Amino acid sequence: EPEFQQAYDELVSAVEDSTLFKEEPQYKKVIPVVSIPERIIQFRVTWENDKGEIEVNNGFRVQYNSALGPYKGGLRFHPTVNLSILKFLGFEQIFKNALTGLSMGGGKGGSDFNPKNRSDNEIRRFCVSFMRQLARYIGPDTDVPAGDIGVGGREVGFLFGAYKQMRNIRPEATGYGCVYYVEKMIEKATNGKETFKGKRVAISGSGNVAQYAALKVIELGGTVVSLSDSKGSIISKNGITADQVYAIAAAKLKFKSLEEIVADSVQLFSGDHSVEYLAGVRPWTKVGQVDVALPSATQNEVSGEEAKALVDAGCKFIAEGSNMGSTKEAIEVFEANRDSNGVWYAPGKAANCGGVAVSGLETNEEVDAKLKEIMYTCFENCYKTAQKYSIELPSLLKGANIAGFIKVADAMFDQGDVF
Amino acid sequence: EPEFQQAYDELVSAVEDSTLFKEEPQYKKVIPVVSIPERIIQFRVTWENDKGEIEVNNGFRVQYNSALGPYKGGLRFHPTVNLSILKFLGFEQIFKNALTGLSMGGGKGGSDFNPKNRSDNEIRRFCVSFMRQLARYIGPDTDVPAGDIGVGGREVGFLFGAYKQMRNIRPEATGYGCVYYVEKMIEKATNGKETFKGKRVAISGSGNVAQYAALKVIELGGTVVSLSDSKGSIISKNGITADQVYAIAAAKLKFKSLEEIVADSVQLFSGDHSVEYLAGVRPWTKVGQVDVALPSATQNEVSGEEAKALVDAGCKFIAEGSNMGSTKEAIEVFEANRDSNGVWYAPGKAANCGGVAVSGLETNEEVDAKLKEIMYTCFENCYKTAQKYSIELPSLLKGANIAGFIKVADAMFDQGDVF
Amino acid sequence: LPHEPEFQQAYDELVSAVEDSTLFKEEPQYKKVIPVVSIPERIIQFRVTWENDKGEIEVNNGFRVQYNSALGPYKGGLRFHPTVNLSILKFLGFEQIFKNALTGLSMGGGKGGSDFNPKNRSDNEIRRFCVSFMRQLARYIGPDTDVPAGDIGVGGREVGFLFGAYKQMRNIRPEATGYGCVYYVEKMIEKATNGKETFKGKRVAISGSGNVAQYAALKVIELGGTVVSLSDSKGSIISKNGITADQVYAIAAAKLKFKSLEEIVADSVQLFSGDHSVEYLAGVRPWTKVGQVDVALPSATQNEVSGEEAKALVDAGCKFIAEGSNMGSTKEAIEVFEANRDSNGVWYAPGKAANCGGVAVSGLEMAWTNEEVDAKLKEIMYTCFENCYKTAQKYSIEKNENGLPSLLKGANIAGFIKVADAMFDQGDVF
Amino acid sequence: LPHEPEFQQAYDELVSAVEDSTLFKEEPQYKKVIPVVSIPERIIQFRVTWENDKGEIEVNNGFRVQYNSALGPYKGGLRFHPTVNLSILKFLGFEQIFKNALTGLSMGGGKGGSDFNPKNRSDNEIRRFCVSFMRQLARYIGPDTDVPAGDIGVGGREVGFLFGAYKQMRNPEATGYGCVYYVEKMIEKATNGKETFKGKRVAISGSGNVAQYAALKVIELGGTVVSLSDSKGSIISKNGITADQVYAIAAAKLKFSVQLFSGDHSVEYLAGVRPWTKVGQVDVALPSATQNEVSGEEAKALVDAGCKFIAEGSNMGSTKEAIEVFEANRDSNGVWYAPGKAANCGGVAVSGLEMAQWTNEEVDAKLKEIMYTCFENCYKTAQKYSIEKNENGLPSLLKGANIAGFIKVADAMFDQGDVF
Repeated sequence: EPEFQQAYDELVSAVEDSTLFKEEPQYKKVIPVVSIPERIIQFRVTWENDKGEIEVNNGFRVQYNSALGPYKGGLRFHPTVNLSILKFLGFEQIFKNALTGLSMGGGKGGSDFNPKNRSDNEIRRFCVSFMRQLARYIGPDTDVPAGDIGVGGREVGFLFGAYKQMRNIRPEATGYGCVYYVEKMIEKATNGKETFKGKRVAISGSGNVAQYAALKVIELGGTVVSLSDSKGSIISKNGITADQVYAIAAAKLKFKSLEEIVADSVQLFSGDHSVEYLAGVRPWTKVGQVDVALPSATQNEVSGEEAKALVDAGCKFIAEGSNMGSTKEAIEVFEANRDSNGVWYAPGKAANCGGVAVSGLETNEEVDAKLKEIMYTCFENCYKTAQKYSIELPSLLKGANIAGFIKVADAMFDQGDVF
Repeated sequence: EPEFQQAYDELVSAVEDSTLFKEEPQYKKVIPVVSIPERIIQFRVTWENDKGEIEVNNGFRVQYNSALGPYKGGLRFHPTVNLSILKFLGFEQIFKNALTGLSMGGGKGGSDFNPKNRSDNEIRRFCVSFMRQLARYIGPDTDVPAGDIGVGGREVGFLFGAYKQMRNIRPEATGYGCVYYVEKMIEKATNGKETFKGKRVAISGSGNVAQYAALKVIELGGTVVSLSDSKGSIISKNGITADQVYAIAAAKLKFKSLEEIVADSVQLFSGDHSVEYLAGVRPWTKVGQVDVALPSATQNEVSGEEAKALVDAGCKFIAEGSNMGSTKEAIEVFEANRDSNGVWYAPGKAANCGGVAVSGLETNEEVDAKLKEIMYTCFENCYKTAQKYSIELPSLLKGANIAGFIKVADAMFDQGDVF
Repeated sequence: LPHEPEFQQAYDELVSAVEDSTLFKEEPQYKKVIPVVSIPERIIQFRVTWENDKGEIEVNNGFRVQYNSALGPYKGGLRFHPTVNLSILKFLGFEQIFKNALTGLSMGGGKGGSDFNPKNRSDNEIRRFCVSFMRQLARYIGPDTDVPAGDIGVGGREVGFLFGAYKQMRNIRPEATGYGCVYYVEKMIEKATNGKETFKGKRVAISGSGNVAQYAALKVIELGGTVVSLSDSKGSIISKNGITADQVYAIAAAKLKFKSLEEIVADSVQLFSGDHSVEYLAGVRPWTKVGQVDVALPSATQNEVSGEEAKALVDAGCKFIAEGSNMGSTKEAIEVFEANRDSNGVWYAPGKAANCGGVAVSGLEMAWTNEEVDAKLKEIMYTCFENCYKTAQKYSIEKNENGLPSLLKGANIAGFIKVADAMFDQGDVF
Repeated sequence: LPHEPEFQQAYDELVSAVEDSTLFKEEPQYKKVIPVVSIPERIIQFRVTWENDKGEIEVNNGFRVQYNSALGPYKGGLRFHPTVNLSILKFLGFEQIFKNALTGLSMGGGKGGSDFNPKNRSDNEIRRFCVSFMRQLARYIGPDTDVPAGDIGVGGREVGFLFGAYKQMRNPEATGYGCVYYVEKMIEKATNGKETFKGKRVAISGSGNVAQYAALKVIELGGTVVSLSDSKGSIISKNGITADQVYAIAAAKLKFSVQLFSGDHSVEYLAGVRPWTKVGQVDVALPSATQNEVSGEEAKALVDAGCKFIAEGSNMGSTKEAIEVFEANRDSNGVWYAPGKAANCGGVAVSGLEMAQWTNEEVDAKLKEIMYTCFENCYKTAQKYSIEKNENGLPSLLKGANIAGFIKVADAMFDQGDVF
């Protein structure tokens, strides 16, 4: 289970490389307990396609930790889904929810069911079968699933219908929250002198996180210099416009390559705001001078090589929109140059918690303001916690890890789950 | 999951290399359905040792297939236990129970909890915690666990106490049944002329299966020429006596090496019935002329090399006491020389089903007779089924595999679990 | 099919109202819903055995029709009345689906009760029956599953007994409906006359004398109309100056004792003979016996306006009709009213839109002062009227038919569309 | 009260049979039971939504009538047939109460099913409906609560699908043989042992399970099966129908043969006609097709044809006028009528003994014993409470069976405080 093991190693090494276990050695007891999920449920999901042929998939619910509240997490319908990936995701979710400051436990679930190029009837039949097999283990006071990759309004509606028969404002949250967190990062690191205004921001990925992160970077006066997808990156020098982002969203809903989308809308991507697409390359090295980096595509998408490239490019802020976007080497690079070059790295579990925070809160202005405040409180928590337990700018990695760990561990001790 | 995958490959290739899918192609639908377990439950088991320190283990219940009846299977408390091994064991258990002719589904569970060198209080605390975490998913009409490696009368008593507070004749079965199956094998292959009388029988392992298999070989007039354990084998030429077997049982209850047991009881193992111990070697090559081979230790303990050695040694009957004791190459060797050299191989899922059959039936004479008849019916089933679907002595491997598959698949079709 | 005439009438009304529009042309997927929604999700009959004060065993039937849960938990009353059977409760729950839909509240459709006759029953017998009935029903209700409320035969006392039994086992209303109906007709008049006219100075013919009719008449008075009639199972009463509030309260107090209108005009000679005298016509409905009349509010029972009486009302100058009772107008009456809509400006509104005030206030009960609740009911009925109007216009087959739009088709289609969208989202229809 | 004609016929038959007796005089407490037991303890209607092979949505009604549990858990079949509604299932469950009572087994009364039509449906469609129906019904059944079994439209395949759905969620000759055994004891009593089924002309209607195995048992005992029928026509023979013809008819009716039906064993098919008038002189009549398949005219025709024994294989096979005819000629011409609730209880009795679970011989012997005990019970009970009290004649088996079942159910209901 390499992805989970990488996340576990990041959190553990961030906690041990601190005064936490020296100041309170009781926290030493928590590591082997919390890291083992409270419950995992695999189940066969048998359904019927439109051809009347039998289809079989695996469904999972990883209820990892409930110390802070009921298990909370998404459902992912995607062929890449297995116990290992969902273990990694739920493990991250524990501390992500901890850092949102809400009473939300950690969990994650889903299925290797592939809804792409599937009729609405086939999706409905799978949803019915999956919810019939899963409803035994969820509820509002037990386990709250939400939508994720492959589970949208349609899937949620069908799932809800099955659940009901049996028992007889999200899209921008993550990206906006990430950008608000980096807003507070810049504000703190420069004593209020600098903001996102006039900051070159290199973003990877083209999904929900990256899209709305770029939109908020634009709104705050930054210049979005890059996006990417599974096949290549796109780079601009004037900054990507909001109209280009909306077009990319509409086209990615059709599952179209960035190559094909800049081909199909030449006028929007070729005028004053033209963009260059390089296939098979990550944007980090291909953007020159850049101030902020927001990897918002997948895990391990920033190598140590690319981290050094970003540092040499004048990058002073990096925050993960995606889950565990930076490799171990990239994080080592960023942290090594923290006190010397002022390059500040923030892990995903703190930056991208906006989505799950908004889900926990579930008008547009009220929700946006509460998410803003939640991300600001999360940043202050990471900062002060890193300062309080600093062995030697404070490390936001260690800050976030220790903060989430401490909240979860205090809960677990109070409830006698660790002793 | 290599062990499960090996078992799956054995069953699948045995079924495809037959007229089954040609005579009834509907059975083609079952393979991808049955092989995915109906439900798997992982759960943290938190308990307290005598030192007041917190211990954590993983507990599993693999409810693989319930088409023939409620899930039925053992609980194994041993550090080697994980989802993969229990998947392999429950997958085998499906068809093993199918071949017992009883209405028993397939399942297997347990924990990596190591009860060795553990106080009765620590075992009790773990049992309480494990049953509290597992009772949610078992019952007499849902899932019946029984005892296995690491779960004995004491563990069962503690588990039962926890279950009761919450809801407010086995040892010889497997070996005796295996030997009865080989009795019918010899009787059929020689038109009643030959029995176990005067047959040199090479047995591996020294646990429950091997012990009682050797005792029944003795009782029927055979000569037990070998036993083994994790460190070495022991070989005799006059045949191992019942007293030596009882001594080895008493000593293995103390977790003592065969080396150390033949050291500690020189008089019993050095007189007329002396035995030679060779460390780090399997007995198959070191016994000379041998008629019957009963691997009763672990999976993949007979290589193709050792299979050819057995065939060259005049071995005409091989039957697995252990689960999947023969490697793919060994089975290929045995089956290749079946029609030419008359060497007959029987897979574990048919030979060692005696234990689970007796558990399904749950005086000594009545139980022994019913187990005898169940194994005889199992042999007749394997034989006639192999004959009915022979592409070209009939193959008992293909016989047993196709018989179990057909019973399970007919159940699954009747219940609409496959279509 | 079993003989379910009232349910079938309601079903035919809704179906024909939906088909006679561009709805199935604009979105043909809605074609699938009719045969699905019309079959109740669940019906529970159960024997209710209880004991009278003489120690003798009494037996009744109890029913719960949980019809549709697409918009929310089943919501509806419990009716303890000897006329109650599966057929009537099917009709009522079917109406309840769309009635709740038009309140704009997240309330499913349901209705239940028993043929138990609480008339001439001691409090102890009522308590014993409530205990037995609730012990037999509680397995199938809950705050997140099915919310029963009070209706005919189920009042504060019955609700108290039922709740006590439920609690042991599982371990303002009266004016809402009539006031809401009259508010709906207020918006009808206001819209049909471009704000020039209200209920002020309107002759309004009401049938029935129960809670619905009583408070409808009271609200007609308050707004300046003249209530020219009331009625009951035995006869009608007609006045020329309008029935007074004191007369309505007297009829309410006496109807609590199950007194005929003849009996009550005999018992209170002084109150019913002065300037505000009234003539009692036995065995007759008031529609033909009130002369020229502007508004008609049948608020007694189903099928209480015949086609003859509908034409009589039209000839009497009736320009507004809205059902206080469930399905008060016969199919022939509705045909008459709708035929005179575009020509004579005769506007008919079905019960499922007009009488939803009670269940709307009950839904707000699930979620205050008398004034606040009255305002919220006022708002709900106004939104219900606007919805019927705008929806009828949106799906009018007669293109830009600049006359009056059909409120029948409006209400039916609005409730249907909300329910069907819910059922599609949840996979109850596909 | 709703229009429930079949239920009302069954209720009226039982009530009038009980009142025309000394029962309410000797023990007037039973007067209290009639209005209680006749009201079902519970009825559950539910929508059953499923999907046909074209992917289109189909909707049906499913019912479970748990009528009376005084003697034990609700027991009865599931019927999948378009004619199925609340009224028919009320009628069937009401009959089932006393039918189970007369088996002497601790079995309550219940019946369920759906208007689902399995006729032109693929196994996939039948599976989808069975899954949907069982998902909607399982909440209200159980081994200690309510045990459904097979009936019209519910066979091995449907039962397999239903059981599979239930397992995922909660994690043949009996009737006809029993009917023939009952008529065996009828003849044995009416002729003081001199006559049996040997050499009796026996006219059977229907061609389903009941009629088929009734004809086979008549053959085994030496009788001559002179007719069969179905919803579309009748078949008549004069030499007697052979067992092979019955097996052929069974195989073909499971699928919904000139040589077998043209030799010595030739048969005449009369379309659109019931066999009662078209068999000439006949001794025993076994209506085994559907309810109300013997009109008063056909009953009088049977009596004039010398029929002295009539027993219902189907549920309530005789119309009220036919029963009046049979009972009127009882004391004079020795015409003996036995209602279905006593004769056709063999199926549910064997189902209850399988609930208790045997070889074919053991089950056949216990079914024989149960039917013999049922006949003796009807006889003795009719005699004990006979208002007539004329040993110059035969006692009413109708009143016998009705009063016996009523008494057992009512005593159970009294003991448990369900009546007082």
